[PDB]
Amino acid sequence: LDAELDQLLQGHYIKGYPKQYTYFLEDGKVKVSRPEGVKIIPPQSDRQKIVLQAHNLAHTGREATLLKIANLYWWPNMRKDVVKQLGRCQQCLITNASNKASGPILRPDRPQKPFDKFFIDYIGPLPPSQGYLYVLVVVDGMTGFTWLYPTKAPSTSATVKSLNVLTSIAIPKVIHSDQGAAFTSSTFAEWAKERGIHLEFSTPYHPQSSGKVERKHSDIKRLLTKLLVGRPTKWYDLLPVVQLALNNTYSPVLKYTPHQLLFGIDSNTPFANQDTLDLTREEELSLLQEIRTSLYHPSTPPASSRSWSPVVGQLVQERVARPASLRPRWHKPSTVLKVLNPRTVVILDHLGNNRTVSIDNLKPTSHQ
Amino acid sequence: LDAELDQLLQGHYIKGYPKQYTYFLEDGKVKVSRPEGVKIIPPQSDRQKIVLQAHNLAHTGREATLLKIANLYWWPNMRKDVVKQLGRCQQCLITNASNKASGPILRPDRPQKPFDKFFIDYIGPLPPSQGYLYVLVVVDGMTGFTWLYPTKAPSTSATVKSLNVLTSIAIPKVIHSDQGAAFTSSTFAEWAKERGIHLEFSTPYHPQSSGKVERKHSDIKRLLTKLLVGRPTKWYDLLPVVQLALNNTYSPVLKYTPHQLLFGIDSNTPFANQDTLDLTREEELSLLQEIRTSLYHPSTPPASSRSWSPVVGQLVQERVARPASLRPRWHKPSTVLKVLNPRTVVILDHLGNNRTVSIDNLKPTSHQ
Amino acid sequence: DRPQKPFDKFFIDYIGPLPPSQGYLYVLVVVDGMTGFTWLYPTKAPSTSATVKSLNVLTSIAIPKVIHSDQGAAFTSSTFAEWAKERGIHLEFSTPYHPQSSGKVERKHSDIKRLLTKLLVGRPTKWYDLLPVVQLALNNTYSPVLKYTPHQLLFGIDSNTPFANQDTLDLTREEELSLLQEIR
Amino acid sequence: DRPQKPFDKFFIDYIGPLPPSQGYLYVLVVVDGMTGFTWLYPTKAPSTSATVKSLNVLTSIAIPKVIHSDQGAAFTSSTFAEWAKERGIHLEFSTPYHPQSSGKVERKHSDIKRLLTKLLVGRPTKWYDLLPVVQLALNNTYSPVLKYTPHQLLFGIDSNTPFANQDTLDLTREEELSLLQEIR
DNA sequence: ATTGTCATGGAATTTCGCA
DNA sequence: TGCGAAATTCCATGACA
DNA sequence: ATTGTCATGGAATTTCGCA
DNA sequence: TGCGAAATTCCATGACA
Ligand SMILES: C[C@@H]1CCO[C@H]2Cn3cc(C(=O)NCc4ccc(F)cc4F)c(=O)c(O)c3C(=O)N12
Ligand SMILES: C[C@@H]1CCO[C@H]2Cn3cc(C(=O)NCc4ccc(F)cc4F)c(=O)c(O)c3C(=O)N12
Ligand SMILES: [Mg+2]
Ligand SMILES: [Mg+2]
Ligand SMILES: [Mg+2]
Ligand SMILES: [Mg+2]
Ligand SMILES: [N+]
Ligand SMILES: [N+]
Ligand SMILES: [Zn+2]
Ligand SMILES: [Zn+2]
Repeated sequence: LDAELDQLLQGHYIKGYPKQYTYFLEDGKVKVSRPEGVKIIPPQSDRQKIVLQAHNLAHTGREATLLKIANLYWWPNMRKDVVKQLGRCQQCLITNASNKASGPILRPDRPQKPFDKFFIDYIGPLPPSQGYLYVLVVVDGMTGFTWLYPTKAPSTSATVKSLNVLTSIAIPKVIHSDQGAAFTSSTFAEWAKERGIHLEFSTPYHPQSSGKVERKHSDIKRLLTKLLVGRPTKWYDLLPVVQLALNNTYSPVLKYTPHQLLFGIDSNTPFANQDTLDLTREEELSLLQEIRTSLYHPSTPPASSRSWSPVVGQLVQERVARPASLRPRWHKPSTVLKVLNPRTVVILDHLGNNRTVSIDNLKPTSHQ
Repeated sequence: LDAELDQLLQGHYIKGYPKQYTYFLEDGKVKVSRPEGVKIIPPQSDRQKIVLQAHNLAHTGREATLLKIANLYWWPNMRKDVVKQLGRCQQCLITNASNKASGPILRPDRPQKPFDKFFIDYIGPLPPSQGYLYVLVVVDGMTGFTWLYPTKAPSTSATVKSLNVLTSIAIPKVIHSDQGAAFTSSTFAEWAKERGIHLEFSTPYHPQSSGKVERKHSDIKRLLTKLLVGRPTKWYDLLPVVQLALNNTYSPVLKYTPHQLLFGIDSNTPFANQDTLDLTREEELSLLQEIRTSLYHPSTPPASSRSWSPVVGQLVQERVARPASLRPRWHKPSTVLKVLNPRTVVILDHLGNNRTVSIDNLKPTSHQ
Repeated sequence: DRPQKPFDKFFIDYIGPLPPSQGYLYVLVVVDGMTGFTWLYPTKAPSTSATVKSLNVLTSIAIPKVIHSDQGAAFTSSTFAEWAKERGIHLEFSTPYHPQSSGKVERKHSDIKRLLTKLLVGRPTKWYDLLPVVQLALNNTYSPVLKYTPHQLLFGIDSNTPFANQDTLDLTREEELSLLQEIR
Repeated sequence: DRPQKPFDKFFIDYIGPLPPSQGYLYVLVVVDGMTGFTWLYPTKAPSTSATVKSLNVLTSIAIPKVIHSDQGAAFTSSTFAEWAKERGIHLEFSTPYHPQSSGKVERKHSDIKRLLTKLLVGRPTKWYDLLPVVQLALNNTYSPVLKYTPHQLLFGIDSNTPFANQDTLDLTREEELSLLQEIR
């Protein structure tokens, strides 16, 4: 208010206002002659209102807001008051984009054994083929061995039908999926409990987490496409061929086919490898155990120059999953409860529910 | 055929087949004892068929195809015959993805004058507002000054109505747009010819090319969103406010508002800059000419480690614009006729039409 | 006293009634005081509401410090006063029966009345579509007092539509009889 | 002579007719020769077509070098011969009225007939849903001759479903009267 | 026959205030 | 002729479908 | 309460064949 | 103990909506 500004007028020194400048009254307002020009020094009691008026013209950030204010005013530490308002503008906080990248991805250890972990996911809708529209894709974590089931809907019931057929062969310890309706239903949970199978779920809206199976989709569709060139897209009859073809394909980095990693010997398919012809099965299985453990494992890439990593207590915001037109892309700020790993956190939302969430669907709330 | 393989059996030397290895007959086939095992050497007349059978199991690339062949066979320079087939597999060539990046982007010079170049584009459909669904956005190249017109359709007729209103103020030398139906119609071409306006078109499906205006969309929608938080999305009445707000917003890198760059003086808006109060208009206009020419210009970024740049005569493929499900993502190979600049080329397609095309919608055909 | 600048003063006025064109009857005329730059807006009436509706379009591009007008009802209404106050625009009225502008503005108004008249003959009903070309003509017309067109003064550049043909602007003896026909 | 391996030989055979279950009447039984690993497929008939349809499922996972069967019509048809030739599978038949397998396979078949029988009592019509659990049981059953289950030999690991309860497999005196009831 | 752009908000760097 | 802090500039990040 | 993946096809690097 | 060429390994790029 007028208190501070008074001592200033009579030539006394206040902290913040540099002494080498001439401060005066004119038109009923305190002014100052700064290199760029003559600016009005408003009373402290006025400042917040000014910053807010300037910010609100176009809801601009630091510099663009400062540049408006600086046209008419000067006071000490202007940006600090600007930044204060930015951190309190709910509209800016929930609409603006982040300019901080996620920390570098984790490369989780390959499951130790076939059947330790299945990754499952749907593809579709595809062009109708024999009345079928979707494909359930099941990928064994350790081997990459993949099973394909045509379905009519991406439903629990179709999922259960297909997995009852597959689990005829073996039951897996874990099944990992995204949060599709088919996999999160209580019917499906029951189905898994009945078989001593643990259901593991991806953080929501983060298909990276199902990356083992997502990546297999690309190979499946790619081979379907090539096989279907210049023909109508009758894919249903080709699933078995594609399954067999991909399971017997070499991964150049591993130097093995997923079939090989699962069985330790090729079946009667073209170009079967014959290197273990003279070994006993037992000798073969022993060489397979060794091959399985010495497979290449990728490492966490370098962080980008401007990444953030979450810290317990930090204010952060979840990405709105499917935002309507002209609606904010971010939820209100929430608090990091637990850091499960550097890329995964539990947050308390403001409702407040606990939510387990990928760092990729988060931004650190700006301006503290 | 059996010719070459005969001299080999009796211990004579043929180029390619290293001499330090034992070549023999067994089961009616020429064999050899290589470190990894005993492999069949098929006659040259058989090889192509083999490579093709192996490739066709899953339409695999170099290493994955080689690894199948190497299970049963050896001959000199196997990969060369594999690569030959890959370059002749039409299905692989049109389906596979590129693994070469585009060369680094151009930063074309800012137009020298206001009204030298308009960039135009539609946003929408938005939530209906007063029966309106789209916004025609017009951005002056040099100044960034933007005009917003609500429309009911992204049509020529609506475009003409809006531009007749705008060109009341000034006629531009050039109007740049993408290939939307509204801008490519003969009615719109006539409308521009009538006014001595040159129509410039982006290469197809490359919104980067309209980047001056595309980027303005984000600011427009962002401000609409903030203003509409917790209200129904009644945006029509806000266009004028948003237009005015954005045209008077500072760009921190330029230190000017687009209004300033167009007029050289703020109008009666909040926080008007007053620095030229004592100058004559003529003095003001002269300082404006100087400000206009000394604006920051970005430079072409560094190329990525594995980029390609087009060369006259090269086989290249256009990206399929809107590929159907399970259909190739690339057109058949075509030839580079002319290199307009390092990021833009004319190709002869195979029909053959001349097409002007962005390097981003191209891949260099693999395996020559 | 500080030099005159664009946006210091907008002079606004209505022209009409005119023969109906696409259902419009009047033209609101806005002339920037310093530059001579003209904006035209068709309206259905010289009402406060048609005025506010037109000026809202203009004031989404540039806001004048002062609007100057005669004492037309549209301009002296308290609604129009509220509208101006909201935008921080000072209103200014010439004394009744004594319209004061500036020489530049008066001469501009003159050019407008004469240019419109010349174009409405033969086609008294097709003026709506001509408003854009009228403004371009007006704003790229050379000013004898300054060495520059309103376009040049507003934007500080040459225009891509120079009207290098300084026009007759007078009605040829033919058109004088054509106009003296439409009044019958 | 080279050691025996999985996929060297599949022994296939039909079981049934059975009481109808979800419209199915037969089980095609496939046993890997080296591992003792069993696959079961419900069919509506012991036809070549039902056989081809089932084996197409299996052969999209693993293709045997040789299929061994008795001289069932389904297996000796020329359609089935074409099917095998297309896939490079050699067909092999036991002489009529003299079924030869191997001890491992014969004992496996025995376990299957006995295990099915034990489970179909009380629910002769609900076997369709039990086929998965039957196979798991069969494939995680300890082999006295080798020290390993078929699962262990096929995949080279322990299973997550060990059937540590070596079962009665005999029909309790109760169920013997229950089965002697369904025949009335 | 053509071609990315630029708000944002921490960090890096420079300039200010004072001695 | 050098310090601590403020101001200004840099620039990676993401988003215009 | 959880977590990217990997085919591809030139380039870089290593190994082979021979001396 | 070193050369030219082939083989193998590296790894950026893009795509699973
Ligand atoms: C029907 C016409 C025919 C031609 O193609 C379509 C599709 N399209 C797509 C985008 C779009 O994808 N914008 C996102 C974006 C991506 C990258 C970038 F650098 C800048 C960006 F704005 C447009 O903006 C756009 O105007 C159109 C359009 O008009 N059409
Ligand atoms: C209705 C459920 C509820 C949850 O969310 C949706 C949407 N969704 C989206 C993708 C997707 O965007 N894949 C592209 C992709 C992007 C990045 C990457 F690293 C890997 C990738 F495969 C899926 O794959 C997917 O399965 C789902 C899905 O199931 N749902
Ligand atoms: Mg999914
Ligand atoms: Mg998916
Ligand atoms: Mg467009
Ligand atoms: Mg666009
Ligand atoms: N892990
Ligand atoms: N340029
Ligand atoms: Zn805000
Ligand atoms: Zn191919």
